Amino acid sequence: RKMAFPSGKVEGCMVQVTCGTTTLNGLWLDDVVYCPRHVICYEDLLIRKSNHNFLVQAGNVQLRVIGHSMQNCVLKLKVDTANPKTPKYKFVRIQPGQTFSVLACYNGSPSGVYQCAMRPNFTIKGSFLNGSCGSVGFNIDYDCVSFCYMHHMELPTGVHAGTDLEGNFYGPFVDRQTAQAAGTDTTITVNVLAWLYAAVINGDRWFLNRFTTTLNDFNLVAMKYNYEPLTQDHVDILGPLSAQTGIAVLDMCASLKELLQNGMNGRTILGSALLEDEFTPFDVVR
Amino acid sequence: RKMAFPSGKVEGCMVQVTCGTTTLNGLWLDDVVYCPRHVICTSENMLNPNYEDLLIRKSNHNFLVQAGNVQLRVIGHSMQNCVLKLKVDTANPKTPKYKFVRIQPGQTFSVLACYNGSPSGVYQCAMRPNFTIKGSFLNGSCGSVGFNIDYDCVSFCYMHHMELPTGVHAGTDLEGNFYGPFVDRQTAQAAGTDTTITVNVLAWLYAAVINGDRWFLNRFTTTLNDFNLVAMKYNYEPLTQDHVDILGPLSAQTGIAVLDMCASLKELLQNGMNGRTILGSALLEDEFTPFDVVR
Repeated sequence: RKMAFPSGKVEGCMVQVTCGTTTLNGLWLDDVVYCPRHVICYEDLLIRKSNHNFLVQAGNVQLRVIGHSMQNCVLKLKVDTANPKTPKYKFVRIQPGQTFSVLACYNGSPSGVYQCAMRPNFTIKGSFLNGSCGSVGFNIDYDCVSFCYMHHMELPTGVHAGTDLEGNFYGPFVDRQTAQAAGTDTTITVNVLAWLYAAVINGDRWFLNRFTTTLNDFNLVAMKYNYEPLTQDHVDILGPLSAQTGIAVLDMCASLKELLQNGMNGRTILGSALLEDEFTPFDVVR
Repeated sequence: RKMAFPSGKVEGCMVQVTCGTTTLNGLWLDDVVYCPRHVICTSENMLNPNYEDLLIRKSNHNFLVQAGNVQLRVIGHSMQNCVLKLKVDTANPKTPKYKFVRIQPGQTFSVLACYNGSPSGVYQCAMRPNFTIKGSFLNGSCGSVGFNIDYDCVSFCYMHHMELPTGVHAGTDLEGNFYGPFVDRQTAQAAGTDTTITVNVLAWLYAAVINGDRWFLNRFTTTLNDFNLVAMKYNYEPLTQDHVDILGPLSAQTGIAVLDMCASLKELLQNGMNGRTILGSALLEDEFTPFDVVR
């Protein structure tokens, strides 16, 4: 099973932000609420705004905006009181292929939690309800919350686009009503390899063969099947799993090369009949 | 996406229960800690434990309960079926609004997997028709609980007790009664043949229609009897008139009669997916309920 992180620490940070007739989710940390700047639908639009234009609700309580400011594509609303439920936290930016949990929220109220990967085309295959704008993604490492994502937009193909918590978009997207579409996506090779290592650790070994391939030879098969190219960085990352199982990375790649041409052939790997790519090497170790 | 419930209300209830050399998770609600009774078992007891004999020999101070950095004082103990119930000094300040419920096969719920009392991950689940859980249980997840959350009220429906030889998981409701024919004993017990939850696949196909996908529909219908004769050859659960009644609302919203959706499923089982996907899945998904789909 994919598992999401326990969401309790983030749940106590979610609030509702309303400007005019538009309402979405915000993240309340210390005395600042963070939310997508498109709540004010940007240089002009925010000069004309004053504090009384923003209504922040932390459950029953209304919060008083005493200052506002923009950072890239996120609005930073300073409020009268600090969130007593603020966890230890940091803002971080992730890379395609890395995984995180999303707390989907409806008008400030947490609705559900799921585990994601940042796709190579920088979008998120998520299930986002009406009014989930401003929901955040995060990892938890030893009671420290690493916030890595804030949801902004649904793209026509169903997937989702957002920013880091400093307002920098992931991917070539803008927060305007322009026609935009996800680029062609790609399977995350290093995560498939990690998931095959987890299958071996779990006793699934039928796909193991006696052969080894080269980095160059694999990457040609990889692009023929729309797979991210494998780097020496990926190989080194999978090192602990190769040590743990005795299967070298380029021998697992031969295994993967055969899977991409024969299929599981009525067999399964860990119960699936497709190759899972939303588990990172780190995820498998933990 | 399959989503789990936000886990915060349950995280504040998780504690660690230690008895002798055995440690697992407990659930701290008001002034009672619930946990699996095999916490009182040693190695030499697993095969044929006599729980009433083992429990009579314990006193309150044999039970070390820890809520984070704080030891809770046990002031009484009692056994109800296969759950131990430890009365403590202190009512949990973070006790949510809650109830205990017993669920049926096909029902879904979230599991907060914990290790030694600390929550580690959350996932969404279905009770399989053979009364097991296809869980993801780290080495010390005994006593982790499953739940639903409706309008801020938590329904506790499952407590984890053991992994079966086939990799799946068995456990009880919060009254200590096992789901299925399993026992908290290290015997040669095995899960029955697992079947697909038919009513959940059909509800999900209705969810595919509501989301615009219709490629799998066909012009046929079927009788209920004929549908079940076919589906059982694929290890699908028989569909009852109650299931039909339950899908009525989704049949209403989509204009597709239940037995017409059944004919579509019969053909999907005959043909496979032909490399296509239905919602975002290339598999027939059976862990979303009719109730879930309306949400």
